[PDB]
Amino acid sequence: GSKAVTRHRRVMHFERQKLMAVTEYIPPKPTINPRCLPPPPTPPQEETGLVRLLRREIAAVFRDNRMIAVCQHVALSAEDKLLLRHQLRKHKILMKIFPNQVLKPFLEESKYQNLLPLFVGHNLLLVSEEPKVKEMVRILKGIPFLPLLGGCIDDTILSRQGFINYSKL
Amino acid sequence: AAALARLGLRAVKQVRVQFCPFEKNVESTRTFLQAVSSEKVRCTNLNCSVIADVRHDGSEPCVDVLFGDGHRLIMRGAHLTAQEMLTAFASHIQARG
Amino acid sequence: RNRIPGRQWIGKHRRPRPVSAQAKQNMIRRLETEAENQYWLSR
Amino acid sequence: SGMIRAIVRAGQARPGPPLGPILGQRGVSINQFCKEFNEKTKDIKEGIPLPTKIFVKPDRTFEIKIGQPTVSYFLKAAAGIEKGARHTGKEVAGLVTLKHVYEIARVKAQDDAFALQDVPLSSVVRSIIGSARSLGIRVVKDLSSEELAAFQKERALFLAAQREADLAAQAEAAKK
Amino acid sequence: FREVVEILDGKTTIIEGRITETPQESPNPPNPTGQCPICRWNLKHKYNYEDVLLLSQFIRPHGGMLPRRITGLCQEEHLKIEECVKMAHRAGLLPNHRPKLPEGFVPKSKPRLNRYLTRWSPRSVKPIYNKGHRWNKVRMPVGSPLLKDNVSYSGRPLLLYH
Amino acid sequence: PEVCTDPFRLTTHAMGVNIYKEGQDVVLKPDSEYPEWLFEMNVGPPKKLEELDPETREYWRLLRKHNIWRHNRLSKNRKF
Amino acid sequence: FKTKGVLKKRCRDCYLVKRRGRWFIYCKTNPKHKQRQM
Amino acid sequence: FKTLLPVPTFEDVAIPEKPKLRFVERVPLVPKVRRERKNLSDIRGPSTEATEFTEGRFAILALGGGYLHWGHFEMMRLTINRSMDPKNMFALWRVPAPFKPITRKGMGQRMGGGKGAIDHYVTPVKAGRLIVEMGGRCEFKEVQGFLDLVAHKLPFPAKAVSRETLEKMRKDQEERERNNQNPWTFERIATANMLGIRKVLSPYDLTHKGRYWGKFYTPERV
Amino acid sequence: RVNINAALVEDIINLEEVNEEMKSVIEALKDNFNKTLNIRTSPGSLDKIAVVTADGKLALNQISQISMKSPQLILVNMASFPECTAAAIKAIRESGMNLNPEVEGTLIRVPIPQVTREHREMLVKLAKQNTNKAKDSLRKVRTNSMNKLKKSKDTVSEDTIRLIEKQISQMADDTVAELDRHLAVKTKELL
RNA sequence: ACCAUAGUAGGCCUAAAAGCAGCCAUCAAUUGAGAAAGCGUUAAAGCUCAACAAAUUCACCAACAUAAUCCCAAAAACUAAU
Ligand SMILES: [Mg+2]
Ligand SMILES: [Mg+2]
Ligand SMILES: [Mg+2]
Ligand SMILES: [Mg+2]
Ligand SMILES: [Mg+2]
Ligand SMILES: [Mg+2]
Ligand SMILES: [Mg+2]
Ligand SMILES: [Zn+2]
Ligand SMILES: [Zn+2]
Repeated sequence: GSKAVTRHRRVMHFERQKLMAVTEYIPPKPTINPRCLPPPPTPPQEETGLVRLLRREIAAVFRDNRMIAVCQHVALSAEDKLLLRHQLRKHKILMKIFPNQVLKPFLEESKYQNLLPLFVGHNLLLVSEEPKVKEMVRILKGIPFLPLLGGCIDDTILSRQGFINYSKL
Repeated sequence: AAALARLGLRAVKQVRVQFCPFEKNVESTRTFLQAVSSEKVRCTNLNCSVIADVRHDGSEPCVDVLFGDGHRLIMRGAHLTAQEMLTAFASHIQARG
Repeated sequence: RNRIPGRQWIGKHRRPRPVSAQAKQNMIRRLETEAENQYWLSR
Repeated sequence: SGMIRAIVRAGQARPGPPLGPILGQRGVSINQFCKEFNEKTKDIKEGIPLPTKIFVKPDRTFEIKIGQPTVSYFLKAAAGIEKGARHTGKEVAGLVTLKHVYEIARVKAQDDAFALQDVPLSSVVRSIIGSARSLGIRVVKDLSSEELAAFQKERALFLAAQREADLAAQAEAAKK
Repeated sequence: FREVVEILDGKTTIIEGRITETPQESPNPPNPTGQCPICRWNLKHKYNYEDVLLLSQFIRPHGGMLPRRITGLCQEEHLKIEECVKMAHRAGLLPNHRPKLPEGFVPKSKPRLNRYLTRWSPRSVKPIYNKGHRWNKVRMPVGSPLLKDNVSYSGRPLLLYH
Repeated sequence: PEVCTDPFRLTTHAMGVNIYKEGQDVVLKPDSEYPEWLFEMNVGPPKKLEELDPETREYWRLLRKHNIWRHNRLSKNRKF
Repeated sequence: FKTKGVLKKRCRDCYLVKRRGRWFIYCKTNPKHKQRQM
Repeated sequence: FKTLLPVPTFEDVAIPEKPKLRFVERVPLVPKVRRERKNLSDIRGPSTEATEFTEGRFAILALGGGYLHWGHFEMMRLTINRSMDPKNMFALWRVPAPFKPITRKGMGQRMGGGKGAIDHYVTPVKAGRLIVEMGGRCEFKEVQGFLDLVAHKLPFPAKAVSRETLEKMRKDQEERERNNQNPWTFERIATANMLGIRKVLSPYDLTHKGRYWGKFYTPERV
Repeated sequence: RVNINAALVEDIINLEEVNEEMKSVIEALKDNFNKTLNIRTSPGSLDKIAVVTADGKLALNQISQISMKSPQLILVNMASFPECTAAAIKAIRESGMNLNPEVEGTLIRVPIPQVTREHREMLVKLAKQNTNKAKDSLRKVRTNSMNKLKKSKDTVSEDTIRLIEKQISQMADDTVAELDRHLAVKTKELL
């Protein structure tokens, strides 16, 4: 004869075990699994202040400045990147980086949809007012493995050879 | 970048990647170019010369690596994965070098 | 090798004899019969 | 070999700690570095401590780049208080105006740190104001006429606070 | 399908990718509304280790598994099909999906024991020397538990441990 | 090693920024010379999350700083 | 090797692998981190 | 590229003085001179007191019954104090000090001769009762992380829950009870005395509904 | 180990008192025989020399500044408590061995001779004799407790008396085991 | 996978406290990085995290040895079972 409460789990009577087994919980099982079922309609995303600011900045960049060069961003050292920034600001041309997730839709909606293959990997936008490509070509020639992908000079989409020809012009 | 940095790239002379950015199959080529142009690879050895040739009508991305075993590894990468190109390049340079 | 301490169905450590599907079905049938009985004993 | 950051007083150049072990581990002769420092800082005699970067090459040769002096010492000299507040935010260490912050920013714009960046002087002013916030020195927008009375009251307040702190430190030392 | 070809010509290595033609899906699925391939072809709760024609559709030529992000199956069916492929490989099905080793096929070993519905690996299960008594018995697992939801025409539950 | 100031010099100019040999202290130029960006900026109370405009980059910078603070607080139980 | 009932990584380079029907925390940088699930 | 999400901010919550757990005596200041019978009903059955949050946001919820003594109290106090930041967190108890005496035979080991001698005191705890309640300017993740050790070291099974977690688990239990498929349930059968099951059941089973057996509570028994 | 509650009797024997007596004896023996025989020529560090100050005993390193002039020369200095110089000199002169110092003012030169006398065997024998005397004292205490029990053996059951005797015997065995362990540790330290 | 630059050694005590025995502030530069969430130095230095740029399968807890003469019916995952 054991007490009402024990430590050995107090193995129950056979009738009580049968009662527990019969009264065991049975979850509701739907006829068709809803995971792979035609999904519910789209819960549309809401535009945030960050993406709105990115769109506004990209629009301002594409409106104000003239030279918009697209280059392949190369993972270089911080000191070299800052030195390149200083050398570019000596000629007064700046650089920017924008995420592809917001850059691609704006580019395909705008008139610069021809630059989509240029923005697959790492990207860098060289922004210059009153373009002077000679100094940019000279400063890019100093680094061998940093290639100019293309860009637009006053609504004129050009490749690397086009940029070289324009600088020589 | 870490795999190339830890493999000892001191035994390479020239690496050139010739590609056309306006094509539809240059993602892997540009990924390989960025991986081989990482700062760790640059600081591993300064005697190597890295060249990025940009074309418009070439339409055939390729990578040529000349190293001091008198060896020229040419990879015409138009459909290969960037990771596959990286691992094949690493396996070849470690085996011969 | 494996011994059951004490008597088989008395001690603190009893036989782990489980419940069977036949017993479950029998209990369900008896429950249904008693539910019908208690329904007929309502009005 | 590497790079070492050293904050050294303008008029002080000693072949000892903490400058001793750092150069001794690198193997660079301390006397040559001291002579170079004296030659490069003998054109300055106000004793303003400055940070510098020593680039030790593998061949035991060193290069020196001297930047602008310390912002904390700049703020201390501008405010007239020898040491900053122990508990920032709870007590006031000093009082300056926008003129001192602008002057410090325009004289520090030539340092090796902010020379590479091309931001205007506004960012440097913001950095100086943040450093003053950390130091505990209060800045005011316009108190040119009241700065004399503000100084004459804050000097008395600060000397009273210093006396109280000295008494508390003496009591703590006696109790310990 | 993409194939990597390596050419050696005078200390020169050429690595090229070649694209070959691949078979496509049948035009008429019974349930076009289903997102999942098996769930739309109505093979859910139908396949087993015996059904080799379905398991062989997506497996590497060396017997390897295929990524779900490429296949498109739901997670449960992906796990079930992985289990079925492992069971078939251990049982001896898919004879042509083994790597070709010219050096290792000459030294023959002991004949392969016939097996099926094997759950664990043959080289990882130690023999049960005790085997347990009637009340406490170490039952021998047969088949994968992920296949307990298959249709049972007889209606008897599948004995996963015997 | 140097010496500080005390008289009207502190209010009338800065006597610790003069860096070279000659004691040529710079004078305090009139208020008209200093542009507006010196006076428009806040000094004492730092901007809070609710004070800033959500359509401004400073708000998102502060939000990133708060995210880093939250991550640091959560990662205080590192067993590695 | 240390036989344990519960395995946990003692550093970021420990990897868990199922071998011989058991679980093994293997570490290369620190060989003392070899753990075997019993 | 990933979006930026706002972080929770805690300013209304104020840290009270002495946020650390207070010390607890091994024995009450007034010892129980009279030896009392060890009633097991103080452990058996669900808890009716200290089952809800009063001022904190996180709690240690006990899923079973047992006895807590000075060793467990000291372990919990030391662990929480050493793993808790007093500047941003505060903690409080929810169970009283050990007051129920436990007697050991001692002199002579043969059965009989009278009651034994009082050895130590314990605090009876039922399933579903909070043990330690914490709050402050902290997130639940670290609190759960450093309270899981205390929950494991407690004799009865325990979890580090919050207000949201407790509400979610209660609603899940209610939903499971609501949508249970089989028409036969322990509560219904016990109430209806079907099959004469009252002969093998217990009078307290009518209230336990099969979810409680001795000191053990099964949350998935509906 | 049969241990009674030690609270159900409380009147015919005080196990708490017996344990207190045993622990006091153990501690006194330990401290005395250690500090007496821990000399081993060089008693660890000579910084622990008891010098009288304010009618109390403090170590040399406590009331002194002790340095090492030479590996065999201890240099004491009287700066912390420069008022017991004579007492410190006397204590150094007679500290276990013949450590005669030189009174060079505040400085004190202490040569370290000997460390070759091989008197450790005699010290071990003395420690064994002291341990035996302590065992005899413990046996006397146990006999006093047994005599108290016998005096109480009037109405109290001899079953309870036997239980208490077993408890006292267990405590005595534990204490003598502790004494033997201390003797072994001291023997190892000496040799 | 992907990388890590700036005021600055933020201010006090300590021989030293440079993100790291301790206390108080926790600002501000680059689109993009916390007076620093883990290792490490006597103090540094240095190695990792989260921040941008590159993608975006799923990813919260849950696994635990043993006795003595010799293991213990054999076996079976689908022909229709209230
Ligand atoms: Mg009974
Ligand atoms: Mg029997
Ligand atoms: Mg039994
Ligand atoms: Mg437990
Ligand atoms: Mg910034
Ligand atoms: Mg990171
Ligand atoms: Mg063992
Ligand atoms: Zn599916
Ligand atoms: Zn490890």
